[PDB]
Amino acid sequence: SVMLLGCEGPPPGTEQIGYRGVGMENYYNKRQRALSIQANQPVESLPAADSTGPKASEVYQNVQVLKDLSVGEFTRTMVAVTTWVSPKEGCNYCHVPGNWASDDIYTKVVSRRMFELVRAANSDWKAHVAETGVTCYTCHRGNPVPKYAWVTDPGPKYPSGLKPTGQNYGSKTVAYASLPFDPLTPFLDQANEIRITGNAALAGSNPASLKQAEWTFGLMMNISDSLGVGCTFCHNTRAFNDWTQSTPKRTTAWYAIRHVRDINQNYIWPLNDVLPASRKGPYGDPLRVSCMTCHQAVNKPLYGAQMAKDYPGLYKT
Amino acid sequence: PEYQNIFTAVQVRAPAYPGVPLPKGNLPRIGRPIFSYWLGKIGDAQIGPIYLGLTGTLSIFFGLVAISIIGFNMLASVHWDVFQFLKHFFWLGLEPPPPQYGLRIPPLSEGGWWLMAGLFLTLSILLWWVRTYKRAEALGMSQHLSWAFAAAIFFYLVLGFIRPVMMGSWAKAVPFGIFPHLDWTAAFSIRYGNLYYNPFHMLSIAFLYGSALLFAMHGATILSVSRFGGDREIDQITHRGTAAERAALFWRWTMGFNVTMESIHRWAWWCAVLTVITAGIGILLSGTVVDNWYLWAVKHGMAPAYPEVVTAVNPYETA
Amino acid sequence: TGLTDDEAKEFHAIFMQSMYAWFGLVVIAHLLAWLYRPWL
Amino acid sequence: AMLSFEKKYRVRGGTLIGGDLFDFWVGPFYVGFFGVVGFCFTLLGVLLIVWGATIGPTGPTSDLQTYNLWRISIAPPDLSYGLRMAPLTEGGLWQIITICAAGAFISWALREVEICRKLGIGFHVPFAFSFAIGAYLVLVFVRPLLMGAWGHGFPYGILSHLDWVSNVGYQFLHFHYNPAHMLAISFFFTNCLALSMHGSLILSVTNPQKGEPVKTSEHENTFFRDIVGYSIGALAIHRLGLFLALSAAFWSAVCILISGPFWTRGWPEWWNWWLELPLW
Amino acid sequence: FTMNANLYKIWLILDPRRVLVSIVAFQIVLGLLIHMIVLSTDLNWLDDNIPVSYQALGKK
Amino acid sequence: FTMNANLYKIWLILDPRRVLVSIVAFQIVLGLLIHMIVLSTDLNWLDDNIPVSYQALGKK
Amino acid sequence: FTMNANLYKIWLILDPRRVLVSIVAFQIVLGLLIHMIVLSTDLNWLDDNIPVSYQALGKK
Amino acid sequence: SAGITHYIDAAQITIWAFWLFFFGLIIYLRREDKREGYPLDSDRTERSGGRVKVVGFPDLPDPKTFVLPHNGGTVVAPRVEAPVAVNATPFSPAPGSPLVPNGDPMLSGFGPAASPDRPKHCDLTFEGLPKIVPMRVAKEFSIAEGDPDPRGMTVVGLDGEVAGTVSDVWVDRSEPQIRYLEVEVAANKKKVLLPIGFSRFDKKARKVKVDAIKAAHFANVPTLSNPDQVTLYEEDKVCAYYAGGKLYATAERAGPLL
Ligand code: BCL
Ligand code: BCL
Ligand code: BCL
Ligand code: BCL
Ligand SMILES: CC[C@H]1c2cc3[nH]c4c(c3C)C(=O)[C@H](C(=O)OC)c4c3nc(cc4[nH]c(cc(n2)[C@@H]1C)c(C(C)=O)c4C)[C@@H](C)[C@@H]3CCC(=O)OC/C=C(\C)CCC[C@H](C)CCC[C@H](C)CCCC(C)C
Ligand SMILES: CC(C)=CCC/C(C)=C/CC/C(C)=C/CC/C(C)=C/CC/C(C)=C/CC/C(C)=C/CC/C(C)=C/CC/C(C)=C/CC1=C(C)C(=O)c2ccccc2C1=O
Ligand SMILES: COC(C)(C)C/C=C/C(C)=C/C=C/C(C)=C/C=C/C(C)=C/C=C\C=C(C)\C=C\C=C(C)\C=C\C=C(C)\C=C\CC(C)(C)OC
Ligand code: HEM
Ligand code: HEM
Ligand code: HEM
Ligand code: HEM
Ligand SMILES: [Ca+2]
Ligand SMILES: [Ca+2]
Ligand SMILES: [Fe+3]
Repeated sequence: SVMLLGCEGPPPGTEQIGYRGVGMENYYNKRQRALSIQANQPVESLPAADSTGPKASEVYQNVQVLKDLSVGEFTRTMVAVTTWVSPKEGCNYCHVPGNWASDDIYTKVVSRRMFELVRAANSDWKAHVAETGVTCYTCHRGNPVPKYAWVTDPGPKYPSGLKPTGQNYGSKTVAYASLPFDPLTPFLDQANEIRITGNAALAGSNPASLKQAEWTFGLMMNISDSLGVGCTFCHNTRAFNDWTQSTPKRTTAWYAIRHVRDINQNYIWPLNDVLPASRKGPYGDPLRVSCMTCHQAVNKPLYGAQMAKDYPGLYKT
Repeated sequence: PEYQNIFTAVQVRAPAYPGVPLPKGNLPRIGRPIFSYWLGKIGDAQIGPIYLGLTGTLSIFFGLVAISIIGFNMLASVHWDVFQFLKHFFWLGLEPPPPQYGLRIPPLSEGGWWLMAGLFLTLSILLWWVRTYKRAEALGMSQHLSWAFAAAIFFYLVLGFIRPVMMGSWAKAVPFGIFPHLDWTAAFSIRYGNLYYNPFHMLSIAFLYGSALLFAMHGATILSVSRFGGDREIDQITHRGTAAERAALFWRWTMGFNVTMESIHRWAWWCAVLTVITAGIGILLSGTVVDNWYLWAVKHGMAPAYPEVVTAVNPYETA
Repeated sequence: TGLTDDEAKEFHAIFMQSMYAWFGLVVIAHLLAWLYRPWL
Repeated sequence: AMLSFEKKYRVRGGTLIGGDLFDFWVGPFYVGFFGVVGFCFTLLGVLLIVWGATIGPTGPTSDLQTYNLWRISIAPPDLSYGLRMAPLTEGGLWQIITICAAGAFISWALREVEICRKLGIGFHVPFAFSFAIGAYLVLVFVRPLLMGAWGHGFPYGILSHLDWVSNVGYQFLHFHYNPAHMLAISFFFTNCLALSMHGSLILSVTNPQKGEPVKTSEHENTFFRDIVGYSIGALAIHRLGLFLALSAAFWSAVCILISGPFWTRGWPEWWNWWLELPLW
Repeated sequence: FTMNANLYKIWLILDPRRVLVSIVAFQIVLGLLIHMIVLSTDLNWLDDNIPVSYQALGKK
Repeated sequence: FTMNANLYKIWLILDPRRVLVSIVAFQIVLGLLIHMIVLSTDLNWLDDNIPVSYQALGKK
Repeated sequence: FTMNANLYKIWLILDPRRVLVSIVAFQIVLGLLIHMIVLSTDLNWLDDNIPVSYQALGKK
Repeated sequence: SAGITHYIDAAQITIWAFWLFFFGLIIYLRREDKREGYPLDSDRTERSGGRVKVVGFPDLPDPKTFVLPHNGGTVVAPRVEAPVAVNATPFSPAPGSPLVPNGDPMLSGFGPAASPDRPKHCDLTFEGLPKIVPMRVAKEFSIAEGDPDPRGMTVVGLDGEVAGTVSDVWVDRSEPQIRYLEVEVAANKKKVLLPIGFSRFDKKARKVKVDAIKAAHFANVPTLSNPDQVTLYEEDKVCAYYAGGKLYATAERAGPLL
């Protein structure tokens, strides 16, 4: 249609990913990166606690996870949570006026899981989250319902039978491309083989479909815009599948592709039973998690913001 | 109107030329010629008449079915909401039949309309090829155009006839979509290890490039010599003239050698017609003969070697 | 144009009877389907 | 050695710089000022390109250093130096060699200039050739400059400069969605569609059926008027072509330029402006 | 019959070659654009309801 | 056609043939355009409620 | 062929050779089309159901 | 393309299949590239190429046969053409060196002004009338509705001084367009034809600017035999005269700029 002439100006950012002149380069907008950081800032960690006194399970009667911690630490981990999840509706969000131990309001129930959820991440999935970790903020960023949560997208409108063609619509999911645009469910939620790049010189070995690769391209797109980078970041395009060449990040993300599965298959999906309507998608599936959920357009959530470190209750006990 | 033989400064008009007499059996031309001052300021102003016989009518009607089918489904997905139609036009497109049908005739829903609108577009071209063949011999003309158009058609069918069918799945076929078809060529490459290393694909580029190159030379040269009547190639091919008489010397002195006013047009032909020739092939080989053109290259010591400043592990072998 | 009043009125007449030829053949068409498969 | 009709054209004069001095013909070529110039760049670079094949990525004794025309490669220096000269070994060659490219391309045009100046022909060819050179001045100067690193250029490796085209391409995801890029592509295709059409017609009118005379412009017009209705015109095509050709390159130049300096996000996304329009 | 009174004068400015030809086209495409879109619609007749699936019966 | 009386003048500068034919087209497209647009979201008698049963009931 | 009487007059204004080719072609597509649009839906007679599966008694 | 092969496969069994066809087609072409010009004339600089050879890589092709239309002769390609003439002397006894035009280079008929002896006949249309003729004969041709009329404009010159005024323009029956301008020189009061290629317009001052030759040069312009049709012979010798101006109309032009 029309030709672009400059919606962004020079000189853009630069990051040499590969050997001199390999094409592998990262180009980022200066200002945007600024605003992103600025508006994408964490919340100062709370003051250290006495870490002494009695234990959680000692006094508090209905505690199933934060027992290891003491009182001050636990009271602390209760504060943090409220500022990170529902700093808007106060403690009454996951509790009952007076019943500091009741489990009537679903917000609590999940909170329990969500707790184990986080911990796990920082404790067992360190190849991905590294020595940094994630907190309720990383996803909730101060909102009862994480803004960047997903669900099985229904797709385009119903032509009364021939509607299955779910690849003709620019969904923000895939960086405004025209791919299936719903790779999150089949992949991030399921476990469909992402690999299609034949490993043999001649044909007759790989039965992969052309559509299949389009699907992978889908997911990749989405992932690419989730962390907010360019494939160069993870790979050298001439070797989409040669790892011996592709980039350390490539692997790091690998694990996440499953760390996400884990988060949906063993935590987010089970809670649906208690989650209300406004939290359930059209297909009845609950709002799950995606690379976009945490990362939210930044290779390293909150630009390497190390929050979990200052919170011992946010680690497997 | 800057005159570097760019825009016809002053135009003139004569009675609508109803084409030259055709042979017996060829229907008389139709359409009252039109005149456009602007258009004519680029080249010719008169318009039509146009020929339309059996093959022609049978074609204009045929392919016009495919287009409808396509544009139809497109406006169908948008739930017949033109608003969102003219919005997602680029994205909208008629997707091919799912792999769960191979080559069998799918229902209008799951890939049917595509196939139908496909055959109607396949023959529409094959038929149109004959339409051109009938316009050549009817004027005692040769079939250089058909030969070329054929070549193009070759690569056209490679995207559905010879390759997909040779693969046993209508899935390996380009879809009816402005954007989605860009993804097709985008995916195809990814699926087959990067077409940059595919031999034929390179050879074909040499043409997409060469082509552009030559015309940039020719189209230009003819103009630069348009002074000495260098545009009238015909009478130049018959009896060489001063235009073509310096027109070559230039190239000769510049690059050493050269060709004749006629000759060149022959190069151009083979530099353009050979484009798709190396097209249908490079794709006819992909999927069937080869599956990963990258390893294929290095297999023959083609792929270049680069130092290792960056490398990633492999959780598969590890775990 | 390209004609006078005479040839003009003659065309219009026959041209009409041919149009009602359609409406009738099509309305009767609709109706036959209307009975079979009711739309709306 | 001259053509049957060459002698009567080899006139003296029409030189831009120091013509009379180098004003002469060496075989079927012409020298003049710019004539010698380009050469002084040719061997000074062509050989350096060979010196690269000789030396190699790390060293001449390395296992990387190869002579396979396919694997041969001359990549530019890191993006660290930016606009600084890197060691001849670590990017220096490319840098210098490239400076020889401009000296060859540009001079080659300038040389064509006065060459036409002698034949009293039009300066179309050179002006046209300019674009090609211009496009180059973008993939090595313009772009890199607004990117702050001569390392943004493309490697000089028969197959090596393809990867640089794959990465930088995917650097913006699906590089197929670039506006200028698309547009340009269309042109390249139209152009080829033009050649396959022009060249064909000529040969189809000057070499008709057996026992047939050489057709005239009277036919050409009708021919394309009977298949699709209108006929652009004789020189018209020679115009149209020249247009497409140049346009193809121009829009392309823009295509890569906008990629990076004027846009860092993913091209596929750029099209969003059309989506976020208050109309749908 | 009412309007048919002075509507004859129409052909005096609008050539019959025009109407006749365009009319055919419109009514042709237009028509096909109905069984078509409507077909794709619920009241499909080819493979919607009846004939009740015999394919299933006869096939196997 | 009340005040339309004076409007008689329009014909000399608004060419008859053109005005009629062209206008006749504008509606052709619009007519479909609209039907298409309304048929899109508002209500789709073709695939919304009854008397359609054969479609859904007849299918399964 | 009753109405044929008045219908004869058409030949005087439109070139007979046109309506013939336009139609001989128009039916060409329509035919190739119908078997297609139908064979792709209502009954894919060729290899969807009856007769004796070329797959069952075939493949085995 | 490697000297030694250790790998075999279909993909490569077809690639070479191309190069052979290519190496062949490039030759097919070359052959054709010699249907006008060769053989060469001298030896100033011994034919350069990876492999010298007598007359190029490919032996000259066989003479093709061109049947011109009705009322026309016949052309052969290639053809043995008789040696031409050079109205210039060698700027130096050293091969390659240029040839200085004798007398007034503006009419020495050399280089820029030099033109081959095209057929002393005239090009025609499909039926048989002279293709290019003056509007004084083209009873049908008229100036495009809107576009300004040339007939009546004053033809200026290089130096700027007026050289004459247009009395008519020559249109083309075959290809609707304006190819020449029947200019009426003031000096010689003669009638010379002006080619579009050199004809520039300034609709503002009703002129037909010309940077080719000076206004004075318009005087001795190759006259035409029949004012009712332009002969191919002269036609090519016409606009060629103007070319000279492109390199002779001023000593400064041929002279270096730096
Ligand atoms: C345009 C975008 C990219 C690019 C993208 C691509 C892609 C994509 C492809 C090529 C391909 C080619 N490119 Mg590249 N290429 C670029 C810039 C260049 C430049 C340059 C001076 O800037 C050069 C010289 C080349 C040269 C070449 C050729 C080796 C090869 C044939 C193309 C062709 O047929 O054109 C038409 C013209 C001709 C046939 C005539 C002249 C070209 C000759 C044959 C090439 C000689 C180059 C030579 C090896 C350089 C050293 C010369 C020394 C004196 C020995 N590229 C830019 C950076 N290029 C194709 C290929 O196969 O690469 C392996 C291919 O598919
Ligand atoms: C993942 C990869 C991306 C991609 C990434 C890129 C990138 C990255 C770039 C392009 C560029 C281009 N791409 Mg892309 N491109 C993709 C897919 C495509 C497809 C496709 C069908 O899929 C097509 C048709 C194209 C088409 C194009 C061209 C429009 C454009 C090259 C323009 C040009 O004319 O340079 C014209 C030529 C030149 C610059 C070279 C100058 C020539 C010199 C002066 C002469 C050399 C003479 C030599 C020394 C002598 C040889 C003779 C020997 C002595 C014998 N791309 C995919 C999606 N593309 C490039 C571009 O936009 O350039 C503007 C670019 O940078
Ligand atoms: C929708 C649900 C129903 C159904 C309901 C309807 C309805 C309702 C209608 C049709 C109509 C038609 N249906 Mg049905 N139809 C169904 C299933 C089918 C199937 C199928 C395979 O399942 C098929 C093949 C058809 C086929 C057809 C066509 C015969 C017909 C379209 C006529 C037309 O538009 O002419 C296009 C028009 C023209 C070319 C020009 C106008 C005609 C004039 C009067 C004659 C030309 C005069 C000329 C100047 C003189 C020269 C003569 C020659 C041209 C030389 N139907 C299902 C079961 N069908 C339409 C019909 O037949 O109306 C009568 C109609 O109204
Ligand atoms: C959405 C809810 C309703 C519905 C509500 C409406 C409404 C509301 C309207 C229609 C109208 C129409 N509907 Mg409905 N419609 C429905 C379902 C359908 C279905 C279906 C398959 O389900 C179909 C096929 C139709 C079909 C139609 C068309 C017959 C008609 C549009 C006429 C037109 O565009 O003139 C375009 C115009 C012209 C070509 C020219 C202008 C007319 C002039 C006055 C006459 C020509 C003069 C000329 C110069 C003289 C020479 C004569 C010849 C041209 C040679 N409807 C559903 C059930 N429908 C419109 C209508 O009926 O108008 C009467 C309308 O207003
Ligand atoms: C819009 C402009 C179009 C165009 C036009 C065009 N090209 C032209 C011309 C014109 C009008 C000429 O007049 C000129 C020509 O052929 O003159 C006889 C030419 C030409 N177009 C050429 C090539 C070319 N054009 C291309 C494109 C185009 N040319 C566009 C379509 C392309 C591509 C990439 O598609 C190529 C490859 C040349 C054949 C020729 C110009 C030759 C010339 O001037 O060479 C000068 C220099 C040397 C011979 C020596 C170079 C050695 C240096 C010291 C080193 C430089 C290193 C180099 C950068 C590395 C390249 C490595 C790659 C293999 C990776
Ligand atoms: C590994 C191994 C064993 C190696 C061996 C190596 C050996 C033996 C080496 C020794 C051999 C050597 C050194 C050879 C060197 C040869 C060299 C350097 C040649 C330099 C010349 C050069 C760079 C030429 C470029 C030519 C190119 C690429 C042109 C591209 C366009 C193209 C297809 C041109 C061909 C057709 C032509 C000539 C078109 C030009 C042309 C055009 C465009 C017109 O419009 C026109 C109009 C009217 C009349 C004529 C013409 C006309 O001629
Ligand atoms: C509603 O629409 C209206 C009436 C308004 C008209 C508007 C229409 C519009 C706007 C249409 C727009 C169409 C567009 C934008 C189309 C775009 C198409 C694109 C981009 C296509 C790109 C590539 C297409 C390819 C490569 C197609 C290849 C097709 C092939 C190879 C088909 C092969 C078919 C075969 C071999 C059939 C064989 C017959 C059988 C199947 C029987 O053999 C067993
Ligand atoms: C500052 C306000 C808050 C206070 C004072 C507070 C206090 C407490 C206390 C005292 C307990 C343990 C008591 C018991 O069970 O016996 C507790 C448990 C719990 N609170 Fe809070 N809380 C606050 C906000 C929140 C919020 C906003 C959430 C929700 C995200 C939440 C979720 C929970 C959960 C899930 C448990 C049980 C933990 C377990 O299973 O180990 N609380 N809270
Ligand atoms: C340990 C800290 C966390 C706490 C206390 C917490 C708490 C909660 C609560 C109370 C809800 C229910 C909200 C409602 O709808 O009323 C919820 C939902 C959810 N949480 Fe968390 N969460 C934590 C961490 C996370 C993290 C790290 C992620 C990111 C992957 C996440 C993702 C989600 C999602 C996807 C939902 C469903 C959306 C919704 O309920 O509206 N949560 N969380
Ligand atoms: C938009 C540009 C990108 C494209 C076109 C792309 C394409 C691909 C393809 C085709 C594969 C499958 C390879 C095979 O057959 O084994 C793949 C896998 C993969 N990509 Fe990307 N990718 C892109 C960006 C990224 C980015 C930015 C990351 C990093 C965060 C990434 C991480 C991965 C991982 C981890 C896998 C392996 C998945 C598995 O376990 O199957 N990719 N990519
Ligand atoms: C499947 C989608 C995901 C992908 C592909 C992915 C990928 C990556 C990659 C490649 C990094 C390393 C970045 C660097 O080196 O600078 C990273 C870091 C990180 N990711 Fe993810 N991630 C995904 C989902 C998530 C989710 C859902 C969370 C949220 C709980 C998360 C939390 C983190 C954290 C906290 C880091 C920082 C660790 C460090 O500093 O090294 N990621 N991720
Ligand atoms: Ca697709
Ligand atoms: Ca209904
Ligand atoms: Fe030409």
